[PDB]
Amino acid sequence: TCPFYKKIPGTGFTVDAFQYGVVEGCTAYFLTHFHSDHYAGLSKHFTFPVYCSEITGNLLKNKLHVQEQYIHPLPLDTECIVNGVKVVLLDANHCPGAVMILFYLPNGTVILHTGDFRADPSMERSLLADQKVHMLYLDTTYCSPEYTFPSQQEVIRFAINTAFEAVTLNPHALVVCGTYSIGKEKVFLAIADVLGSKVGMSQEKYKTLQCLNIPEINSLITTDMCSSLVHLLPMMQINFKGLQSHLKKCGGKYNQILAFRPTGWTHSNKFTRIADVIPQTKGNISIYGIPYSEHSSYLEMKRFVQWLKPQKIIPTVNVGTWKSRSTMEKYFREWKLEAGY
Ligand code: NI
Repeated sequence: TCPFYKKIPGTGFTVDAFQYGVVEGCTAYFLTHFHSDHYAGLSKHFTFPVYCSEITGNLLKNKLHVQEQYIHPLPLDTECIVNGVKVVLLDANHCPGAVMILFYLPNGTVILHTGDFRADPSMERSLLADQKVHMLYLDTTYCSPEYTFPSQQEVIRFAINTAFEAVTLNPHALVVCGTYSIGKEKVFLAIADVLGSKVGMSQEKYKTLQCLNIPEINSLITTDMCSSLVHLLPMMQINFKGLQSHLKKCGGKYNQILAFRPTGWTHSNKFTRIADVIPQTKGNISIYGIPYSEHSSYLEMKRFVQWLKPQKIIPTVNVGTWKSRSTMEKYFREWKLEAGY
């Protein structure tokens, strides 16, 4: 059964609700982004209307085989009528194709569903500037002050400089980057660009990247591993055993691996600066964990919410424990008392 925080009152609509079967009263199923916890349940046998971005639509059609007649892509930043209700999709600054959804209810209420997002000051100049929001359905993944991490630009600066130094010292080093979902493509794309290489990967991952509308993509990626000195591998293979095994396959072309594991936050964030990050090393293999986040930090979240001044907040992450729910409610009340709404 579909939980309450996935239903939009006063409409026939659900958000990210595909794992509950036929939801009673649902006339349109919205999908915020192509991450498996959110699409869980979709397939070629789905026969209800799915509303989403163009990019999410490409992924539904090619990767999950959902039939074309049930895929409804909408442009961003554009007022659209869906089953007699005005909606707008906004860029969520998460993975490719990820949106927030603004719903203008027939009774006058306005609702924002963030999906998964990384809040940014640039959102204060979207179509959100123009009117009041009564209800906010909020991505609370990192809603606690301990969750600090650097900007995505600082993280990429660290990775490019680390890779370029290593391969310039040793032209026979291979760089490897882990992946297990869409998102974080700038990590491997930026490193390959500095090195003058395409990114090599499996046929399955190439297919996924080809759905993403990235400019000039044919110039940046390839299935021919031998021509490439940046390889992508599944995240599970980013360990000493998996990487040893990979270097054997390369036919003595390389004699060293430098590997990157993009994570979210880890408790080494509570003490160390990005500058000061060090790898795990065994022999000719070094592995860097880098904190490249596609979710808001606590401070970015707090800034957004204090600017939006919603009348009510419904968290969509960390909702399963009483301690989590209580902690989140406390911070929402501090923020409201501090800013005066
Ligand atoms: Ni996500």
